[PDB]
Amino acid sequence: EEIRRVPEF
Amino acid sequence: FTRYSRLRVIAEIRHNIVSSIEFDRDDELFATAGVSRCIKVFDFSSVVNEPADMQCPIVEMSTRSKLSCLSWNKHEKNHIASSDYEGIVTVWDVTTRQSLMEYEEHEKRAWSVDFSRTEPSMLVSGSDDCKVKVWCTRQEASVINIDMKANICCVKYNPGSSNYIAVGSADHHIHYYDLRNISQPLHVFSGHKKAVSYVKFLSNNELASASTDSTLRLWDVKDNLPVRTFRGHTNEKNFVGLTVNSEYLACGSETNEVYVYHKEITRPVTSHRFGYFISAVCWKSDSPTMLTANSQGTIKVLVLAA
Repeated sequence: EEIRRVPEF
Repeated sequence: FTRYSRLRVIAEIRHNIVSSIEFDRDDELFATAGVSRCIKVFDFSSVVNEPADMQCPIVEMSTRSKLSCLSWNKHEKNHIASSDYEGIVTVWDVTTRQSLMEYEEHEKRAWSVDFSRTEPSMLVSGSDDCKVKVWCTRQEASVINIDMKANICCVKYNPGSSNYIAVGSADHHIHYYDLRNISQPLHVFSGHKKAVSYVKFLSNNELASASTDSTLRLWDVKDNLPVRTFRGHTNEKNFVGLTVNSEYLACGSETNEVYVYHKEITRPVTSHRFGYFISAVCWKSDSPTMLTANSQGTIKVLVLAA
């Protein structure tokens, strides 16, 4: 899923 | 530089996502935490020496929110910090199972927490709220706040001094700060093509980063220079774990494989396929033994071997 997605700025 | 060609599985705790796996101050216990809202503490020797059917945590502490990161205290053996998806940074006593401190100032998820080795009452966190917060276990309010432009994915103390932190940012850079003068970083390390998901020190002057550009990178924080780029693993999306020691880097990947690099060589020395993404890794200090965990909740103890 999305819970460990590293955010992009 | 190296005589290893493989990773041997010496123990496995069968499985969901483990966000963090970390050894205590003496490498005697380790803890896991992630989306299941439970910090579990295991005895390392028991895991290595006993059959899989007899595996069981020695402590379980339920939490209010999903966990992103753990950091054991380096002086108080039984204290461990967690950062959670509500932004709360909690220090726990694994003997009593109680929270000792609950730091609630972040306004969005906190992705990392780190206890300082040399001033062990100090801990640092970073968050999607774009703030770095430094905390002292003797005080309820944060002691230092750094307002940054972009999301903070990782913060780590230098191992030789509590005055320096590496900050890995969604802006693709590592911002290296002297906490005694936060008006500007000491240096901003550029080169990654995507967010910096982890920062870990091999030594006082050697800093490693992981990024969702499928690279690890090594940097010199004495002279402020890039040193080396490591390639071979797949990491374009998730926090997949980074752990370093005096000579080696290990990281996860989105192919469910753990990779090991020697710091002097750009391509992997070896890898191990679980079987999903690897989600957490931790060397047992400078030894060839490592803890690993994946998004299914499987934990393995691996050892580098000839």
